[PDB]
Amino acid sequence: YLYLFVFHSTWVTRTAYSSPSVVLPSLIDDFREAYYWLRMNSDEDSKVAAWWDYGYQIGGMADRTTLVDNNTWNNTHIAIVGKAMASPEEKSYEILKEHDVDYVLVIFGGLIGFGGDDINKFLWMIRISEGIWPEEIKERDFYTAEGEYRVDARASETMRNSLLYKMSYKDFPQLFNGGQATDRVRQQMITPLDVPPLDYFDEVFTSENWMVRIYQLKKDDAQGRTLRDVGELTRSSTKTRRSIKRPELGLRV
Amino acid sequence: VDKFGIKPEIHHIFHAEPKRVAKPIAVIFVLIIFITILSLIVTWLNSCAAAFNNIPTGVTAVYFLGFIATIVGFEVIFARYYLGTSIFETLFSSLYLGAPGLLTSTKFLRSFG
Amino acid sequence: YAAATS
Amino acid sequence: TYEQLYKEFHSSKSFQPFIHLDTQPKFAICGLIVTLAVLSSALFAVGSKSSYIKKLFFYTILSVIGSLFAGLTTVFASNSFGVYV
Amino acid sequence: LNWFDDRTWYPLGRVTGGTLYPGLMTTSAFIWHALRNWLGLPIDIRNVCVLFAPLFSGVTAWATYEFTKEIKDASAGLLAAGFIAIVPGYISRSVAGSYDNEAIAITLLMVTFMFWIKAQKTGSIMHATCAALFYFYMVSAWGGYVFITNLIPLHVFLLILMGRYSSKLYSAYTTWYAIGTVASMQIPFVGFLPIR
Amino acid sequence: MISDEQLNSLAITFGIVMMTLIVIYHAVDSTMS
Amino acid sequence: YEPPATWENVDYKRTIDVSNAYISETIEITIKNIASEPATEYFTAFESGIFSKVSFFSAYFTNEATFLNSQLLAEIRYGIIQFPNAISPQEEVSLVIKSFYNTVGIPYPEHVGMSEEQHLLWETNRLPLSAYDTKKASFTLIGSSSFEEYHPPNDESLLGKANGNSFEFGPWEDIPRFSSNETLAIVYSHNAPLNQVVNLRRDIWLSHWASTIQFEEYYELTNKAAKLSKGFSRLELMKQIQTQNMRQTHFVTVLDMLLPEGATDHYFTDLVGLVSTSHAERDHFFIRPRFPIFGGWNYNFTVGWTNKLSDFLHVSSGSDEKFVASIPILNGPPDTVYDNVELSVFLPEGAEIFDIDSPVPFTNVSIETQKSYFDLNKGHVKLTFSYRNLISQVANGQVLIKYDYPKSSFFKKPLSIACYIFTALMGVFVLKTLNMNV
Amino acid sequence: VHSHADGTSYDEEPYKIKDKVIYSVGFSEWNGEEWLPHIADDIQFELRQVDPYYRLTLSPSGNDSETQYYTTGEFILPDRHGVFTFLTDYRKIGLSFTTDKDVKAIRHLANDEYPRSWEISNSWVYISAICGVIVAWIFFVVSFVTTSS
Amino acid sequence: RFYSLWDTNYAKIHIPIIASVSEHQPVSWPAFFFDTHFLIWLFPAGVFLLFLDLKDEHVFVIAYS
Ligand SMILES: *[C@@H]1O[C@H](CO)[C@@H](O[C@@H]2O[C@H](CO)[C@@H](O[C@@H]3O[C@H](CO[C@H]4O[C@H](CO)[C@@H](O)[C@H](O)[C@@H]4O)[C@@H](O)[C@H](O[C@H]4O[C@H](CO)[C@@H](O)[C@H](O)[C@@H]4O[C@H]4O[C@H](CO)[C@@H](O)[C@H](O)[C@@H]4O[C@H]4O[C@H](CO)[C@@H](O)[C@H](O)[C@@H]4O)[C@@H]3O)[C@H](O)[C@H]2NC(C)=O)[C@H](O)[C@H]1NC(C)=O
Ligand SMILES: CCCCC/C=C/C/C=C\CCCCCCCC(=O)O[C@H](COC(=O)CCCCCCCCCCCCCCC)COP(=O)([O-])OCC[N+](C)(C)C
Ligand SMILES: CCCCC/C=C\C/C=C\CCCCCCCC(=O)O[C@H](COC(=O)CCCCCCCCCCCCCCC)COP(=O)([O-])OCC[N+](C)(C)C
Ligand SMILES: CCCCC/C=C\C/C=C\CCCCCCCC(=O)O[C@H](COC(=O)CCCCCCCCCCCCCCC)COP(=O)([O-])OCC[N+](C)(C)C
Ligand SMILES: CCCCC/C=C\C/C=C\CCCCCCCC(=O)O[C@H](COC(=O)CCCCCCCCCCCCCCC)COP(=O)([O-])OCC[N+](C)(C)C
Ligand SMILES: *C(=O)c1ccc(-c2c3ccc(=[N+](C)C)cc-3oc3cc(N(C)C)ccc23)c(C(=O)[O-])c1
Ligand SMILES: *[C@@H]1O[C@H](CO)[C@@H](O[C@@H]2O[C@H](CO)[C@@H](O)[C@H](O)[C@H]2NC(C)=O)[C@H](O)[C@H]1NC(C)=O
Ligand SMILES: *[C@@H]1O[C@H](CO)[C@@H](O[C@@H]2O[C@H](CO)[C@@H](O)[C@H](O)[C@H]2NC(C)=O)[C@H](O)[C@H]1NC(C)=O
Ligand SMILES: *[C@@H]1O[C@H](CO)[C@@H](O)[C@H](O)[C@H]1NC(C)=O
Ligand SMILES: [Mn+2]
Repeated sequence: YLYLFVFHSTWVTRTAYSSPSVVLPSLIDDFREAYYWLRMNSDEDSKVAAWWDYGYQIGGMADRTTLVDNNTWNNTHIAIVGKAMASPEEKSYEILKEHDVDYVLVIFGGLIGFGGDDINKFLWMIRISEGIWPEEIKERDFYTAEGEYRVDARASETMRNSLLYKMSYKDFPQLFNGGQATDRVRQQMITPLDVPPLDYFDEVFTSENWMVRIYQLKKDDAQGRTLRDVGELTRSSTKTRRSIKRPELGLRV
Repeated sequence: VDKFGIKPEIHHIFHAEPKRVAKPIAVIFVLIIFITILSLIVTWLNSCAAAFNNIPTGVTAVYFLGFIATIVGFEVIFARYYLGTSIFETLFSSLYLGAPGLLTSTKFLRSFG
Repeated sequence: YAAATS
Repeated sequence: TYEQLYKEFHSSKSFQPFIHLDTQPKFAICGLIVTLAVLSSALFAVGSKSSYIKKLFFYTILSVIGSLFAGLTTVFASNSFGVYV
Repeated sequence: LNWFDDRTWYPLGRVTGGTLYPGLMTTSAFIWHALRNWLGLPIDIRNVCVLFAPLFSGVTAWATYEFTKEIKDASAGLLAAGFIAIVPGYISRSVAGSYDNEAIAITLLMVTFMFWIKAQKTGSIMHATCAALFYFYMVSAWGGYVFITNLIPLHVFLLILMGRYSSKLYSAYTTWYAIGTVASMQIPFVGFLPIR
Repeated sequence: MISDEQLNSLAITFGIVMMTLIVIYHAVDSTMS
Repeated sequence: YEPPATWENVDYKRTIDVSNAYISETIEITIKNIASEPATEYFTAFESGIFSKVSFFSAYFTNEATFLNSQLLAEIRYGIIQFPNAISPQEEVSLVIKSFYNTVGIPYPEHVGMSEEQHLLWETNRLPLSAYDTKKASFTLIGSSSFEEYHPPNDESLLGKANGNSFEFGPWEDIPRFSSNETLAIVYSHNAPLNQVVNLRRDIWLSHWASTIQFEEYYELTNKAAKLSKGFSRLELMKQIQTQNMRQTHFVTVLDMLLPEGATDHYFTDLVGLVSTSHAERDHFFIRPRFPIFGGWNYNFTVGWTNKLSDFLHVSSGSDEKFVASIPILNGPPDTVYDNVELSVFLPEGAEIFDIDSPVPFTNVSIETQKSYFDLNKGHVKLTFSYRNLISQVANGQVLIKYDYPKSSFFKKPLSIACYIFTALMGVFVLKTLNMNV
Repeated sequence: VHSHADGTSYDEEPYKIKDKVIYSVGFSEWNGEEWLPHIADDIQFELRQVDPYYRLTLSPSGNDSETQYYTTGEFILPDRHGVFTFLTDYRKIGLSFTTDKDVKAIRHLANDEYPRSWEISNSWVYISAICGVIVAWIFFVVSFVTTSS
Repeated sequence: RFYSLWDTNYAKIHIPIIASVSEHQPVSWPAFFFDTHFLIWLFPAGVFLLFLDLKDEHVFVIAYS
């Protein structure tokens, strides 16, 4: 039994407890690749807004300021980030801008099949924000009308319009040829029309296996109009305006 | 009429420094403590008998002085620490004093007992 | 097992 | 002068190693043994309880030999593990 | 010890002085300084941080050897040390690369327990002081020191109820409590928690 | 450097050597005491 | 400071080549001696900005194969050429002057898409800038597929014709000296990454005990090509790669370093860890950065390898304990421009440097000592050469060092380790025979 | 520019809670011919974390030839520590908008920057107790090894 | 967290961040084998054997266990 103990212990140590975390064995080096890009091609004072789980790693490898870390002394702050990721892009933009955030980082495992992606941690963010602000983020709206957590063509309108969803599935269907892509952690089909355009954020980096995706807040319009209007202008195909009708705008101060 | 007009001034409101007692009361209590120490030191030498009979004599006296010098000298170190010197200086001074003191104190205690 | 969300 | 130094370099013989790197690992596995033996004897020379002077004599000579062997072993082992000295 | 990092929790910041346990870092820094200044080999700080846990695994094995040697014999101590060296349960949180608090913490725990048992059965002030100093080291290293703070009293309490009170017990416990408690209120994180 | 398989062999070799030596210690200690 | 001694340029032919990540110039001048007194020197003229970054300056005789003495004299700044023999009062001499500069043109449209080819804009003087009157001239731009001019002047004479890939500017036949009132801006095509190394740090460690010379280079690299318009899209990059877009590109995906023969123990890491995409072939070390370096991106990495000391260290004949070492100056990618180089040769503790030589001029030499893994006495001798503008293939020189390493100093390393172990053992002895029992 | 009240900079001494600092900034106008000094009384300065902790009206103090300088007099930094922004946002209608920002870190108080024990009277009492105990312990040890039983 | 060790359902009710981290969850029987093979059956025995011969050291070990 003692010799069996030696053998069992060595096998257990080799198989399960000796795996590194920064590099998934295949090597998949997406984490370090994205963090190094952030370290080399971003301003030294820039701030990165991601989930708490990946705070320490960023500070160690990206060497950039972080809103939240693995140590969780303040829970309202983490709730703020969770609200910033479970709400429509306008609200997210306003909240993140109010905290001088430059970049947003998301983890996506749809291609490889990571399983530790943000979409497999979204229901927790919605919970934590729900605690602080019970009237704005409601967990019962990220489900279908039947109670199902779907990321398919049968997702809730609130799901499809959240920041995390629209920022993780961007340009995904156009990857898999034919005009329809297939996820590999949730096993559902995403079509090019299931993903609305992002009008407040730019993509600046996407790792090689599409595991880390880094977006950058775009500066507000010089003309002082909502970025959704700039978008709906740059998209809507040129056509004659409907008519000239007196605008309902109120009273000028 | 948002962010178009001069804005009201804001001024931070600070807390209060905790109240320290008036020096007369502290002086009275310091005197009480000093009197207590003196009363102890005299109770030993008077009502109680601290005989001081067996003062060491011969070569053992040298070890006795070495022992007393380690005993007072560690306290001198700790006072030199309370008054500003660094932990590293207080950690090297202790080593220097301790090694010959660890030899001479053990020797006194071995001889006398 | 690590300090991360499940 | 670049010309003079260059001519001296080219018309000269190349470096020859004292002990080739390939053979140095074996020397380490031999030197370790010798040090282990001598040092162990030295460690077993502080219990002899024969004579303080005899203990000092034995310990000192054995320690000297062991120290020289250990220094050589350290150099050979360092070189053999890829940390060149 | 007086470090405010402005690169974490950006609006608020973090005062690391009173939100961090300073003993793993201090031990690593001491090993680094010792290797480069005295022994003469200047290894990197990443390498010391990586190979910190493998180094203290042997210390934990020796501590287990002594602790078991205090309960039965030296043979049982050798068996215990052999078991703890390769046991997957300990290995899980102490593989080369793992640099959390547990790496050194579970070593100090066994050392503290060794001294406590040596102090309780013998009845000596010196071993109780050694236990108190290592308990301080654990307080400064990990946040699960509270286990010791509630296990050493419990043992003593049971010994009172089974009728096995002696003077060795008074001496050992009072000396451990006094020195350990006054010394564990010096870590800024702990503060005045021991009394309130 | 040393390969993974060789590391596995070294780990198991050290473990077996350790266990046998401990068993020998126990046997001698029990018989002689 | 117009040069007093005078010459006359009978023919001044200038050819500027733009096919690399730098500018190479070749001026073929025939000079006559205006002055009756025999003249021995010639002064060439550079502007201020161009003289600030000129990497290689050379001059030679058209007929002969020898290199005339040529220096840079330190606001038309000058360089001085020195003729081997005194030139007669009236006589003609033909020289070919060759210069390599550290400047390339800026992209004319600063932002281009991943696929589009890049066009670069270069600004220079069209008319010969000289300190001596010129009776004929030409200027020919070679090395790019397309040459066009930005803001061409009205005059027909100041215009360029295209023969093959060249852009000839036509033979002028009367040029005043010191006349630089004309500016030429030319846009040329380019489809290559403009690799700039901001700083390079080279460490070369010599070890006598193990006959191995180890090289470790830290690169700070940046691509100077056109920035990516509309941002970086992984989708576009993958679509390019899958369709076998094997044409030319202006972003860096793989770097092919050329190492000395027989190299072993290759490694390629960066500040975050060991990169795995690094194929070592025969004397070539292919390296793939983590992320493709597009226009304006920074990548800092470290490469390293090991060689044999017998290939670089030679022993002097008169004394067995004096050594001469010749060390290469650059072992980098094929086409690259360096802006600062700090070459540090580490020598064993005993060595005492005796003579030093560098083929290219340096900006600073310093000798100090830096400790190492078993340095228990003082440390390795560190000799550092600082250089400024160096080009990948022009700068092929070898630093020569002569040092004295006595046999007494070879054996001292074991002895020092032995003295440490001996003192530790004596300390154990004292600690073991000193009773402290009360 | 912002500095300590005594002229010390931020690099020589990083800011600490409840410190006294001065903020100054200058302005200039373009009549279309020459830059001149801009005399305005509406300019304000804000020290913000995410919401204004200090809003102070800047006062004219010191004119150059082409510029006029404004200053907030010495003010004490908050007792709250963190990363605070020093902001001057001039946004008047008809005029050009000018924004100046500067994120600085306001540290907490270190361990050695608290008042020492000999300066608090309550501490006087407790120090007296500690000294009396150390002195009595020394006397005790000398007497325990001297006096025969 | 110490209260949570007695009121097992407490975490989810109030603190929602403690119940998201995988580290603070119960363990199924297989894990007490995967980690201490052979020792796990032999430990409950050693506790009984130390209980038949109570000493102060043994009282310690028993409480710990
Ligand atoms: C964890 O993270 C979270 C989020 O990241 C951190 O939480 C944030 O903490 C902030 C400060 O601690 C807090 O901001 C305060 O909120 C107060 C309440 O806001 C709500 O109510 C008000 C109406 O009362 C609404 O307007 C508002 O929209 C909210 O609904 C505000 O009252 C605070 O305002 C005061 O402070 C700010 C900042 O200094 C001033 O700009 C403002 O003018 C107010 O100033 C008064 O008080 C200060 C002292 O605080 C005085 O210096 C000043 O002169 C003013 O004093 C007058 O008024 C007071 C009474 O207020 C009176 O006594 C005095 O005599 C004067 O008359 C401020 O806005 C954030 O809201 C909060 N965020 C969230 C999401 O919770 C949390 O700190 C982190 N945890 C940590 C760090 O441990
Ligand atoms: C205060 C006294 C402390 C007590 C110690 C006793 C005194 C004697 C001193 C040391 C003797 C041996 C020390 C050598 C260990 C360094 C190896 C290293 O660090 O190797 C690391 C990685 O290892 C390896 O490759 C193999 C790992 C094997 C290590 C062996 C472990 C035995 C010792 C364990 C604990 C050692 C304690 C030291 C650190 C806490 C270097 O990897 P790298 O990426 O940096 O370079 C790699 C080389 N490129 C540049 C080409 C990339
Ligand atoms: C026979 C006689 C022997 C005497 C007894 C010896 C040992 C008793 C042990 C208990 C010590 C209690 C507290 C000590 C405070 C030391 C820190 C310090 O010193 O930091 C202090 C304050 O920081 C702290 O609170 C820090 C909290 C403590 C952190 C300790 C580090 C943790 C590591 C533990 C083990 C380290 C081992 C390393 C390698 C093995 C500043 O010091 P300073 O340089 O400003 O000093 C100037 C002198 N002022 C005091 C007048 C200004
Ligand atoms: C007291 C009893 C000690 C017993 C030790 C027993 C066994 C040790 C077994 C294995 C440890 C070495 C295995 C890993 C080898 C590669 C490490 C590596 O590659 O890392 C090294 C640094 O690491 C080390 O210094 C390893 C130290 C090796 C020590 C070897 C053991 C013999 C000496 C024992 C202690 C004697 C102390 C005497 C003091 C007077 C990476 O250096 P670098 O990145 O600068 O690359 C070099 C690039 N230049 C050179 C261009 C800068
Ligand atoms: C209480 C004491 C502690 C007991 C033991 C503790 C820890 C040891 C357990 C496990 C260590 C795992 C080994 C991993 C090392 C990876 C590197 C490697 O395996 O290097 C192997 C080399 O190996 C060997 O030839 C072994 C050398 C034989 C050494 C003789 C015994 C060692 C003596 C050490 C202490 C001597 C000091 C004496 C006085 C203080 C391959 O390296 P490479 O091909 O890259 O060489 C680079 C290429 N050239 C060859 C050109 C350089
Ligand atoms: C903590 O939550 C946790 C620790 C370990 C494991 C685990 C593995 C994780 C990563 C692995 N690699 C990427 C190599 C392999 C793992 O192997 C395991 C095997 C078992 N067995 C045999 C029952 C159990 C756990 C691991 C996990 C995990 O992913 O399950 C989680
Ligand atoms: C990687 O190398 C680049 C190139 O030298 C470094 O860039 C310089 O960084 C300093 C400080 O950030 C700036 O002042 C210089 O202007 C930068 N130079 C260029 C050309 O951009 C960069 O700092 C290095 N990065 C790391 C992490 O070491
Ligand atoms: C050349 O030598 C060195 C190159 O590093 C420089 O002088 C030293 O620079 C270091 C850099 O920190 C300083 O610490 C030293 O004080 C300088 N002097 C010495 C003697 O080391 C400098 O660039 C040049 N020195 C010259 C030309 O004298
Ligand atoms: C500054 O002083 C006043 C304005 O306050 C006025 O005389 C003029 O604008 C300036 N004079 C000088 C000498 O700068
Ligand atoms: Mn932890």
